[PDB]
Amino acid sequence: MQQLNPSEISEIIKGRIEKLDVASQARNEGTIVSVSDGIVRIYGLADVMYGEMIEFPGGVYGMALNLEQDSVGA
Amino acid sequence: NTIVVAASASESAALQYLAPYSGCTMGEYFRDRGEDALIVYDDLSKQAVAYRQISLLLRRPPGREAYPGDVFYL
Amino acid sequence: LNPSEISEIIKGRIEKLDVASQARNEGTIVSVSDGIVRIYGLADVMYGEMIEFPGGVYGMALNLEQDSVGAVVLGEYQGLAEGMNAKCTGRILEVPVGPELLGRVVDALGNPIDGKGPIDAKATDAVEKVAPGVIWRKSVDQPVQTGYKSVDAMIPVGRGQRELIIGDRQIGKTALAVDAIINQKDSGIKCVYVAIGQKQSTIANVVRKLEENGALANTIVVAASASESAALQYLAPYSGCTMGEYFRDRGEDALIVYDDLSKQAVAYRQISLLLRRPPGREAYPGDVFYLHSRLLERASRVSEEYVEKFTNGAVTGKTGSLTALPIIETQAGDVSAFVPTNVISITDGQIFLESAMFNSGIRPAVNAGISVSRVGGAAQTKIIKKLSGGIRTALAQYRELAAFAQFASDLDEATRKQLEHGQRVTELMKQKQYAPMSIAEMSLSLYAAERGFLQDVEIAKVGSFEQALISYFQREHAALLAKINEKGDFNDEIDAGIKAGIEKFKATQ
Amino acid sequence: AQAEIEQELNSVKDALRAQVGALAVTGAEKILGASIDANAHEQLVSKLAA
Amino acid sequence: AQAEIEQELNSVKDALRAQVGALAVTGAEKILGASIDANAHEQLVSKLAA
Amino acid sequence: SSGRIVQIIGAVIDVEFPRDAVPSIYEALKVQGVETTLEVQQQLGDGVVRSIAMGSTEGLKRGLNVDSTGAAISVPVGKATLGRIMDVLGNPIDEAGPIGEEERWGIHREAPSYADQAGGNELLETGIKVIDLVCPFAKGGKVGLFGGAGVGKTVNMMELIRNIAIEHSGYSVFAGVGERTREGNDFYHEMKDSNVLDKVALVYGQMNEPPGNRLRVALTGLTMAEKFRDEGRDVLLFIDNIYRYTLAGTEVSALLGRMPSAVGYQPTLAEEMGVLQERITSTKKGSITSIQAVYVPADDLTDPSPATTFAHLDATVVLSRDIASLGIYPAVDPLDSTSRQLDPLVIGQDHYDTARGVQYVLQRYKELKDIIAILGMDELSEADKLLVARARKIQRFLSQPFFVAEVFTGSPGKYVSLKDTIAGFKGILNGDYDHLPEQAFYMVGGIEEAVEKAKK
Amino acid sequence: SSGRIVQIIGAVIDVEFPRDAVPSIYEALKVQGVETTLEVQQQLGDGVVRSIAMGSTEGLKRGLNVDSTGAAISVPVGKATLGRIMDVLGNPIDEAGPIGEEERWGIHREAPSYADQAGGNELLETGIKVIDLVCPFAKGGKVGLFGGAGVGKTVNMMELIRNIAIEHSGYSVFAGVGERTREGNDFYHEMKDSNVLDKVALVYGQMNEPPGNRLRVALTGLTMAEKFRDEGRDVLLFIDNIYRYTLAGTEVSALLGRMPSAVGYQPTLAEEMGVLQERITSTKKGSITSIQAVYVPADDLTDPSPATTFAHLDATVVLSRDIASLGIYPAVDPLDSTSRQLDPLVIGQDHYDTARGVQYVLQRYKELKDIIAILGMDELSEADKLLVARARKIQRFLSQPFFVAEVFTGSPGKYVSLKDTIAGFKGILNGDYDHLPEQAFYMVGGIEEAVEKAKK
Amino acid sequence: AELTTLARPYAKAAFEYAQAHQQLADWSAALGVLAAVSQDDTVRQLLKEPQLTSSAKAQSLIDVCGDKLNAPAQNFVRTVAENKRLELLPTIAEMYEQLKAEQEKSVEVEVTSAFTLSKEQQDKLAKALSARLSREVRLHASEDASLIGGVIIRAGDLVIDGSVRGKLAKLAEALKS
Ligand SMILES: Nc1ncnc2c1ncn2[C@@H]1O[C@H](COP(=O)(O)OP(=O)(O)OP(=O)(O)O)[C@@H](O)[C@H]1O
Ligand SMILES: Nc1ncnc2c1ncn2[C@@H]1O[C@H](COP(=O)(O)OP(=O)(O)O)[C@@H](O)[C@H]1O
Ligand SMILES: Nc1ncnc2c1ncn2[C@@H]1O[C@H](COP(=O)(O)OP(=O)(O)O)[C@@H](O)[C@H]1O
Ligand SMILES: [Mg+2]
Repeated sequence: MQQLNPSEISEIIKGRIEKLDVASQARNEGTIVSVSDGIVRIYGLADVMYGEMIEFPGGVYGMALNLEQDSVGA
Repeated sequence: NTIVVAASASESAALQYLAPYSGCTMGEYFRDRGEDALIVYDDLSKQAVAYRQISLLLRRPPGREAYPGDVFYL
Repeated sequence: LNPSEISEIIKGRIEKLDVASQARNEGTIVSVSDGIVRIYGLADVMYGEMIEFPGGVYGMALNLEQDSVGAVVLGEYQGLAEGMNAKCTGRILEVPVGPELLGRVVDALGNPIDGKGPIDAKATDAVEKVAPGVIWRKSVDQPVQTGYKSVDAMIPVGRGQRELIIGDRQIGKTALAVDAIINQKDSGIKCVYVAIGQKQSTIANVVRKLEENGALANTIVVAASASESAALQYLAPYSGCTMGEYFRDRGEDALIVYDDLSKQAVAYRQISLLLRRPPGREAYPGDVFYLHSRLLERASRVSEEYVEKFTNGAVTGKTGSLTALPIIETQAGDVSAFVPTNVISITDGQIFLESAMFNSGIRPAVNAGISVSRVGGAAQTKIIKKLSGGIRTALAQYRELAAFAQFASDLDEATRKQLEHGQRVTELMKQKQYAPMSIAEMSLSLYAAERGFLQDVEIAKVGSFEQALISYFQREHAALLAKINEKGDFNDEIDAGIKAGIEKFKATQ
Repeated sequence: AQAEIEQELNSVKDALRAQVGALAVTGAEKILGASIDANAHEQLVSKLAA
Repeated sequence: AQAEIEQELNSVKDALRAQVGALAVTGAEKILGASIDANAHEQLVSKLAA
Repeated sequence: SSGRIVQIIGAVIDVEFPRDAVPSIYEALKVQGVETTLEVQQQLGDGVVRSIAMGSTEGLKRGLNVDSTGAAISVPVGKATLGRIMDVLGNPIDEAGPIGEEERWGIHREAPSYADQAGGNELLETGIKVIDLVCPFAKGGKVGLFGGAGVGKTVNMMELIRNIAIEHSGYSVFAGVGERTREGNDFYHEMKDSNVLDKVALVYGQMNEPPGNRLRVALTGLTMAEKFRDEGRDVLLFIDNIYRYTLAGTEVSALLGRMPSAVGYQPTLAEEMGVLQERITSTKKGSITSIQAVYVPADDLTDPSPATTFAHLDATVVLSRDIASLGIYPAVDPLDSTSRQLDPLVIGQDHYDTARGVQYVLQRYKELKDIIAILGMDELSEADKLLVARARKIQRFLSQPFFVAEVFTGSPGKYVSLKDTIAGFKGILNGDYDHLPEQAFYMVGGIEEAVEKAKK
Repeated sequence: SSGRIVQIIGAVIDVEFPRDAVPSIYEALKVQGVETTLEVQQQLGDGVVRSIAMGSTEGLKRGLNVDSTGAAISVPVGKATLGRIMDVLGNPIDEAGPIGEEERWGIHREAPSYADQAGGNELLETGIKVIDLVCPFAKGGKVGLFGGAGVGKTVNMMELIRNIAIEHSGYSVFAGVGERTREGNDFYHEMKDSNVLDKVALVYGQMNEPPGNRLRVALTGLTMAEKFRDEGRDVLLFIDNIYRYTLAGTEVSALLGRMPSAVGYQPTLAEEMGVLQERITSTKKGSITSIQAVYVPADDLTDPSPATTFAHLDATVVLSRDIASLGIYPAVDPLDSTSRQLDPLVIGQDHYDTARGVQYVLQRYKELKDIIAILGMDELSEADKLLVARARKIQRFLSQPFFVAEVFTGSPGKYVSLKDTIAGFKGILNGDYDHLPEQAFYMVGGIEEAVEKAKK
Repeated sequence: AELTTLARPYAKAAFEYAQAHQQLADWSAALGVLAAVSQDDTVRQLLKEPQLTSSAKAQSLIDVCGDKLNAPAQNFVRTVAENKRLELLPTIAEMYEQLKAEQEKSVEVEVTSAFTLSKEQQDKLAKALSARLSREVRLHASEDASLIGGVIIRAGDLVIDGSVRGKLAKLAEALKS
């Protein structure tokens, strides 16, 4: 049994119970799922390119480096 | 007076791993019938390298120099 | 011999037994592999708690995960199986403590293995504890006599010091530590001997030698042989330390020997690799320094305020102490290895035993060039402290000139006299096993060499001269030896008394 | 001393057979605070048959 | 030698107290004679004890 | 709103909080009944945070309630901390009652900016011949004492504390990080008996302590030194062992779910050093002069921890087991030791040429080691024989009896000025002492004492 | 109840059982309709157990039924095992029919307890002069045997097997750990031709067998030796190569996926050696003494395998190629061989002085031989020339005719008591036999026989 | 990983939605039927075929349940199938009941006795357990002739043993010492 992927969170799962539609969130936006050691894992952000700049609340900027199937590691 | 068994560098690692056993089997034909035979394995190190490749691709646990636990048994 | 009114004690057991029901917190074994067990349930289990399994087996909780508990088995794990019951005990890992352990041989959990019946200990204490802080300690200034001329003169040990014994295999490491325990039988210091990874036959021979020399009644023996579970080998030092701390906290003095801390490190590496923890240098765990440093920090001298606070005022105006003699084995004499270097960074000095000296017939084998005591100079007794200053330098002059003995008959007067004195001090420092010397006996040997009374004695007779001189003072000057043995004091009257006796000895015996 | 206890062991091993019944009955009335009246009637067969 | 003789005796006394005497755990046979009336008393006792 | 403990593995604890009340990184948490303090390190998602305990975890269980304090670990600062002993959390541990602080500061802070950096090369005399010669120190700079086990890092640091306190009138901070508890007691009573204690702030997190304490105690001591620096003072910061801060990170890294790097070290090794080391610096407001002992694992100077530390220091003093085995103390290696202050524009051409001349002779003697071991000195050229004799005198003249080491030998300590240091080595290099025996230079304070010792 | 094979990966087989019928660790399992036996190594949960096959897994398939035997691998024990060859499972591998055992014992058990230790240290008299004098064996001890090939290793084992059986009423067991089939066959015929086969039980774990077979053969031979010990006897256990036991553990540990230790050895290296070696001891009923051949990887005595093995050895016998060239048998080196019982407190002052006396003369002769070879015999003094004469007599008196070597030596075999051995060497050292020629001491049982041989 | 560690997010999401919309009863029936259906031997085999896409596995399971799944519960099955976790359904239902039981302040208790216990005795035990657990207890009585008398209670990891079998073991442990 694979370990729990980064997007298998109660809030992400509950959001899909109410609406399965992916387009209900703009492909230009996402939400922080985890913050560890300078690495942030995001759920969403479907139109992101490798190396593209991410704007976080507060003036902080990040960069996409791991465009995975369910999350984006920045 | 010689049987030549070949498993070249471009052949599948399975054939390179099996070639010594095939040649040994052809040599044993004479031993079991009351005759004498001589066999040359030009590189037992290359047979071990082929078996290590198969073992790592099959995800078997590695040991010293990345060889599998049964390399002595081989 | 066997009255029926004694075997009737069963009625007393039945009268004292309480059959009332009690709530237990439980779980079930899920998997079993190489001494590690996974358990489902046990919601009230604490980190470090003892877990109870059928057949009297115990485990220790080390992984409290959200959905399961990971435990290390404290003994033979092959009898455990999936579906067996596991119960919380409500107790952190503990062992029995007190004077009732003196003269007994026990396993790492405190169970008796000598066959002499149960242990009637009235108290227990936690195996894992943090050592007392900076303000609660006191400087080391009381001596611990090992009974060896070379060690007590050049590498003095004080009450509350940690002194490492280090060297290659089969060169007297055990002999030096066991002889130090034997010499404490009349000193008031209680002893603990912890055998980690040793052969059962070796442990049995050490216990036989402790009773043949009258030291067993003053010693607690903790054993974790070469075939016992790695969990018990890793835990044995902390059990022995806890039994030794019982005396320290109550304003008394104790001595502990860890027969092989390098075997404890090998046992901890096994558990860590079986738990798949990432290894470092020489494949040891990242916390291998914390393993020994946490153990050796407990050996200390605690102040009167600590003893008064700990005993709730029952013991007043007395300091308490725990002295430690850890042992380390080095491969091919290499002191630069990872585990030896870690323990040198923890202890207050070390005694290095040299393989070349041991094979050359110098059995004590103490390498004076590198051996040193960081806090023993303040602890050494007045007589030995004043006479030992010239011993250390004389051996240095010998090490620098020893190879020249084949041509030294053709050298300058100064170098010839320095070499001739170094040879006599080297010969004098030899001593047999199980033959400890008192302060007065060591003082005669040191005085004869420091004051030049050996210059006209040939090397082949320095040992004969020493045994004859000590025997002579024992009959002609018994009152002077009795005076020196009280507290090792050295006044003008004692100095005059010793030279008068040695001069009469040289002139008549 | 080993020979002295061998002799005695045999005597006392037979003496103990008279006590196991009272020990077992004390155990039965310890488990539950009742039936001490009923146990006295079955005791005669039970002591031996246990 | 005298301490070793006392250790032998106490090992025999304990082995007798463990082999024989402890045989009284056969008090289960006495207890096997219990019925529904006694069970009700044990359920009340258990209930009073949570 | 409080959270609950969901997992416990060694020093690392996972706590679950409501999605709208998750604590920030570095925030301090407290277990309700036990009062154990935890520092948040990572946000795992779904309301769970991973933290390190600032104390023993024995006896803790799953399901215990945890309160968040709303801020990072904060410690007392200023004049109230002088002459007192504190733990990692800032509690008094000297039994002398509560601390009277006017304010508390969080232990996590950003390093001073590029524009705040102070430039300076003012020479600091140590009174130690080898240090004043080949690796001179500067006021407001950083010094590292590199060495294996038992070679002398503490004895040398205690002699430097004794000698630098002669010309320094300001405050001092001593941080005991992962070292012997006995050494802390010895130093405390020595300063208390000498009446020097009221000028020093003491912070201790020794070997007996859990991983969380040994990982943050260096920040607590540094936070006190930063208050004095920012008040416009000149302060001395001594660190008992900087390697222990790195090792505590290695002990906990696997539990934090990180992949191991070379030789099992944490992947964040260089960043963990940089975040600490950049704060230990002098600024336009005030200065921090710092001396740090650096442990070397298994005597290997190429090990990732010592190797990453060299780049953070102004002066590097390397101690050697080979030199210590010959009975030469302080045991500094003159070929491996170095300082940025060894510049003609800072120390002048006379000192610079003398230090260069000493290194040239010692390097040439080192190259002859194998030839001398197999064939002896007699097969060398007349020029090599003269150089070997001077190299042997230079090695012995670098030795010095220390005041703190008087207990180990009874020999009185010696203080040597830079003037006397340069004059002695220059005379030996020029051949003014070619007639003296090499044993005359061993354990002599000044060149005059070598001349007197040669007459015996 | 039976289980089913659920997974097969080389020699590792996973079997699924009903939740209430899961087999115990080390329990032996039988595959239905095939002769394959499996040993349970780990319990994975959900009723699944991981096991190692005791033979080839070729032709096995998922879903085959597996039966639990209720106990560990059980082997035949007692007199019925003498003169027969068996595999790891105790099956006869010779064509001599079924073994007539009356009892079977499981191969796994705890070592004798602290209270079972025999106590006093007693010597095992081998009847061989060089061994009994220079490297005495203690009852219940472990002896390391070193040397090359073609130096008399088999002949020494056959002589020890003869002497324990005929002179001490004991028995022998041979455990062929990683045995070569050609050499195993040759050894069986050499023992039959030497009439020693009926005095020893043979267990072979051949090189072509899976890792589990090679690992367990030592325990099978040891279990057979434990039965003979409990009959009130002194037993000899021969282990063909203790290094191959260590390697079989490394192979099995790698198959089971355990994380490797330093130098790639299994993490359980010291514990696996301890479990084997701690059963070989002297108990209150009888004793098992063991002779083990030792291989040193890359000639490195500090390698984990030799270093872990040496902690358990009580004596070391070194066979020499040079001594065999001189026609001296057995070819044992009196200067390289060692013994922990060669101590005056263990063997007494008379035996110790005699043994040390022989070693001193032989050591000094080794040095004088180099002087004679480089400068000539005329450089030596009359005292040195007398010492050379005594050294030659001592060196020849160490030689001995063996009952199993009568084919090679022609002369009848001799058993020499320890009393006769000490008296003979003491007399030669004291010069009591200086009038006899050196050739009189070659191939003679005792000093008396040398006096009689000198008249011919 | 433990099946419980993987089913926790899904069980928690289904419980929060069911609670927020007052559908706690409906989801207990939906999850229960999905759990039972996913374990039948033809469905157990269909949910392991290599040619079916995640959407076809979800649709097949939705068509079998039919009317026993509201629109939200169908979105949940499609989510569990898309994330490749349809083997967790029995554990998701089990964990959903634990969250629901603690929300309703109820506890499930297992009881074993030597002989059948009457309703008066069951209520007498339930009363005491409810008082210490401060929850609405639901007893599940059962028979076990292994005990020679008394009862054994178990509520989660709490175990209260009042059986004479346990008392006979304590007596043995106290005499074997
Ligand atoms: N002072 C001594 N005089 C004579 N012999 C000694 C002396 N000290 C030790 N020995 C002898 O040295 C040998 C080895 O000693 P010991 O067993 O203590 O060494 P060790 O290093 O502890 O061995 P090990 O590594 O096996 O534990 C023994 O024969 C012992 O009797
Ligand atoms: N001048 C000196 N004389 C004697 N010993 C010295 C001298 N300098 C250093 N040492 C040695 O230094 C050691 C202490 O330093 P070290 O162990 O490196 O420091 P730390 O206490 O930080 O571990 C002691 O063994 C001490 O004997
Ligand atoms: N006692 C002996 N007397 C004479 N020759 C011997 C003796 N011991 C060994 N040899 C010679 O050494 C040869 C090889 O001995 P062996 O025990 O088989 O050594 P290995 O097994 O190492 O090959 C024998 O065949 C014999 O020729
Ligand atoms: Mg030892």
